[PDB]
Amino acid sequence: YSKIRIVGKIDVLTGLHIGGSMIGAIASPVVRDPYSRLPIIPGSSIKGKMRSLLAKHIGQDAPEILRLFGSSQKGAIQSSRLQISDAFFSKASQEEFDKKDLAYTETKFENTISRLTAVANPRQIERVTRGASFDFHIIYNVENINEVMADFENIKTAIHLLENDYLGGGGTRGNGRIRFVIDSIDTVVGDFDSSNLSIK
Amino acid sequence: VVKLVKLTFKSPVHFGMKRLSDSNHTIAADTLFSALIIEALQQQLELSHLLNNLVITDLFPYNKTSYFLPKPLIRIEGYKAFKKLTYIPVENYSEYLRGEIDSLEASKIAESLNLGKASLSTKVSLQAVDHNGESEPYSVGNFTFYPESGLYFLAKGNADTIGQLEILMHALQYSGIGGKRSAGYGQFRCTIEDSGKFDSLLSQTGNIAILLSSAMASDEELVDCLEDARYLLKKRTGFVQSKTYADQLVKKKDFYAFSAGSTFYQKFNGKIFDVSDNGRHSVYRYAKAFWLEGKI
Amino acid sequence: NKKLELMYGSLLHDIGKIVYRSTHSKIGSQFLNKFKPFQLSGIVDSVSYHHYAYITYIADNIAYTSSQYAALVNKMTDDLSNKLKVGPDSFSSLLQWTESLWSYIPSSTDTNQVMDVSLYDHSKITCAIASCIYDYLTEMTKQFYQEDVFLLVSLDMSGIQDFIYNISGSKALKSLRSRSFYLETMLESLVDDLLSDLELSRANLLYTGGGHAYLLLPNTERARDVLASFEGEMKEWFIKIFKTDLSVAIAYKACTGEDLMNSNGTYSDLWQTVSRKLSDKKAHKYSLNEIKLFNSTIHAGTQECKECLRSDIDISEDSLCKICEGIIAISNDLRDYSFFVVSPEGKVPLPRNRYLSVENQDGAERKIKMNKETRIYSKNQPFVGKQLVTNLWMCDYDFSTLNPETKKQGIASYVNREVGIPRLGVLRADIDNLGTTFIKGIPEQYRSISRTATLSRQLSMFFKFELSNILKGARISVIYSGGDDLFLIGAWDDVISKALVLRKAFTRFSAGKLTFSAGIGMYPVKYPISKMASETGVLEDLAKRGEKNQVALWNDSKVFGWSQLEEQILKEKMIPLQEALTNSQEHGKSFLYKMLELLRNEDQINIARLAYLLARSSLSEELTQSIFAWSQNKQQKVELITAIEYLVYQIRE
Repeated sequence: YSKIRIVGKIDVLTGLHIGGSMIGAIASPVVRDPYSRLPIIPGSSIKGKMRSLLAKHIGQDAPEILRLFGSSQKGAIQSSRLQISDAFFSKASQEEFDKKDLAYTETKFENTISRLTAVANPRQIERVTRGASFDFHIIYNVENINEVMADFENIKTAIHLLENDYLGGGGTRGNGRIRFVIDSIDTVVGDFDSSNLSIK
Repeated sequence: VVKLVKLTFKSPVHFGMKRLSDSNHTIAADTLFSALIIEALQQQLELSHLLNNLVITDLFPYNKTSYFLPKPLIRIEGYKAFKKLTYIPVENYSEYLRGEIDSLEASKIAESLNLGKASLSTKVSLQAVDHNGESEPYSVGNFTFYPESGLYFLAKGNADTIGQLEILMHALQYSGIGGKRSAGYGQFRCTIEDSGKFDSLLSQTGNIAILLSSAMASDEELVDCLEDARYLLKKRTGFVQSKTYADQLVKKKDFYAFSAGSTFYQKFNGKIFDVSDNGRHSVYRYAKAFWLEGKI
Repeated sequence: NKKLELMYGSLLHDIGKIVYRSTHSKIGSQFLNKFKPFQLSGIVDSVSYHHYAYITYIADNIAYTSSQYAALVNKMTDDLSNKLKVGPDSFSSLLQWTESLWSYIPSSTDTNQVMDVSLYDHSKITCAIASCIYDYLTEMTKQFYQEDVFLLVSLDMSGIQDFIYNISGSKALKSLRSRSFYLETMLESLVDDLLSDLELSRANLLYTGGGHAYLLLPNTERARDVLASFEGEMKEWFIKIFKTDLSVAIAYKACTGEDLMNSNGTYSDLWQTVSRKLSDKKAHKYSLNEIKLFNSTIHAGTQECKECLRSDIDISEDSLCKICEGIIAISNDLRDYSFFVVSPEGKVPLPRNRYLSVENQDGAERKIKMNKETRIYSKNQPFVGKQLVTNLWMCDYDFSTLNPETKKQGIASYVNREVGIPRLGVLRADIDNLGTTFIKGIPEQYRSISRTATLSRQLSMFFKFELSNILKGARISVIYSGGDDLFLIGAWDDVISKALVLRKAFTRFSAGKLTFSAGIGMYPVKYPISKMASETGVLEDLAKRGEKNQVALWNDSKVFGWSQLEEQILKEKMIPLQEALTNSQEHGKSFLYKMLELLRNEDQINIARLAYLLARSSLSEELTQSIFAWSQNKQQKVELITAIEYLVYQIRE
């Protein structure tokens, strides 16, 4: 039984909103660390988006996605192979934003025009400012050696889809475009070889 | 061989106690022992050695300044401050046993605790949306530790047992502990080192004895130990977490154990209990006793 | 029935004082002899001996306009003639009859000492002590006080607050109301069961607190044996129904006659002794056989009940447990129907293999005929004509239940507004230091057994009886008043208004010695009930954190004194702003938001920008100076910000 640590940085190409009040105030705050107040990307959002994109690509019922993201169906209890930690705002990006006195999270003012009265309703959303970076840690559990390559190809397809997709918030409207840069792939636990394995 | 194990948590942890919404700052020894058993099963390591030769302590808070033990259950001759005082620095705890701690210093110790902050993440399930349904919200409890703070526990065992614990904890670093692990929580880093201070608290002789872990004695030991004791009887219930156990997830048999920090004038040895019912493998619950001797 | 006559005489021993106010004892014997049932020798002898039976005399030792008295005497004559009778189980109606009328009457008039003890309290304490002395004598003055003739017994429930919020939250609003009611009524059932075994009236219950009972019992060894039997019975019953979810402990301390009189200060120290035993018993709380019972359960069970999370008990199709389902069902009946019926068959289980079910007044009498020894508790009924009933006070105010069509909607009708933001206001209020105050609310010299009971009784009435009158005319639904801690849900506009009205009525009730800290939240209707209670409780925790009187309105940052919120915000600032928008055609929500953006800006430059904005705004000169002055001050700015927000919320749509 081996474990493969994936170390990576997620780059905010367009303002990221993962959601998670007073009048006249942003009513859609992003998820933030309760202590450090640095906005984060919940690992649940990454895992769910990857699972959804894998479902769309393969098609959930499919045995491959179910093993990768966990199964609780009767007679088919499977442990999730992808344990993805919540993304943490990176130190380098934190320094680059400390310079030039730039806030970590931009606010975006949006309006909806009604189809009947043509009136406009205004919403202020919080988005992680474009150019930010979130360290991402993923643990892949090698339950079976024979399926490692196939699972990693599935991960690669999911990552590529997410590069062309968004992450959280309203992505059909521009929010959530992200790019994954993987710092390293390495076998933290066990003797398995992950040198040839590339997430992207 | 008492070994102090310190866990510093990178991401928030759930550590559920009764629901998914609520979060506990620590876990009892039974949860950590179950995690160790699961890890040994995954690593193809024998369970008998860990079950027999290992006695572990509940997880307890610590800061850069002090390591906090549970408040002993002893008679107090104000009371709201002592109720609020859940954890005491180990140097303060001997004074608390001596009874020198007043109400104001009790409140000061209680406020001194800077373990971390408990939050509640609001998430959704979108599975139904694809199958012509609506999304459903839910909530996951979280506890994020301050950068200096962390959790710790003391483990006593043979040298081979200690090495096996080291390997299992090295794996548990990435496996994680608590609820909603493998979904963004419970990730931690562990460091195991001998601790002279804890050994000094370990070696002690007193009229009274206090549990460091959630435990319960067998009936024969219960007859002698129960008398002249002040204890908190906590219920340990849960769903089995395994693929081998059954086709569908099955609840464990309800257990009741003396909470850590309970005071017994007569000590009892612990017992590993089986809360399995009609399952393929027996589900183990840790009820062994870790003892500290004190004078009141 | 000599003991029965003693209770009748002891409670009525001071009845001659009232007619005197209109040898008072001789008049009372003369007055009481008029009514035929009240002609037993013990009843008549008790009235005469009090001024100087012998037990009535010694019991009394331990303890406006005449026209108004005459009318009350005239009313008392009518009630005694037609409504009141002498007999076993008929004393309870009499004890209610005394409470309704004699509460205002002072025990002693035209006396130098404080008239802080009501006649009902004086009579009730005398009646309770008289029964205690009689039981001790059946067991078999200055020397009498020295010997220990009384036991101080208190019982406290455990995990009552944990049980209330045991909700899955699938049906939280109804569960929270009923679970609190069940704990309150189950407490009364336990008290009534203990008194019935001892053959004592409700007079022996000196006072009650939520989750707690304070009783005075005879020191006779027979009564001590009952406590061993009663505690062991209820200890096993709770284990049967609630496996460690609920518990009760009973501790008794022997007290002499001088202790009750507070001679040498032993009275206050007496309670501290029993409480320490009570807490020591909660430390053990279980026995060896009880412990082995818990871990001897054979099969865990496939499915579990959502609220209870218990799999051992039978679980129905809707996944509710046997206890849980009744609690949800009983919730609807309690608000609609006044009478509480302890029937052998019902919804929510009660000890001694009985059940609790809420029934109509015709349902209550029907239940009485079906089963003997059935207990009936009325809710908020001041009438004492009804027999075999004990009046229980509860706060059940719902504006939705006023209209059957609105009752269908529930809290959703509160957000239904013609104008203003549709939001649900949540109020969580708690009395400040009430546990500490109850010890220190009265001086040690003034402290007495009758003194403390009046304090608890007065607080209980305000939490439940008086609160419903306060909320009259407001879209507010009381989830529960419990004891000192309140939980209300209603329209954001009416919750804030009534919280101020609650505060001012509380001050007059407590004469300023007591304050309560509350947190107020604002949520949409679709917002979960459980999250409303959790987040608003933290807001209260903020107001409680500050010294004594504080309120947390909406966001945590907005914390103000009750006088500050009512006067400095709503009246000083918001009212001029309200008339400003109406009066000026140019002024619009847009003007308010622009001022609000300049406010909430730490830079002092925005203060100049506000003045620039105010200059061309064409606002009235007095208000323009007022708004500018408020902005410059650090504290007044917060108040001005809140003033605009309230106006913005109140004027939406």
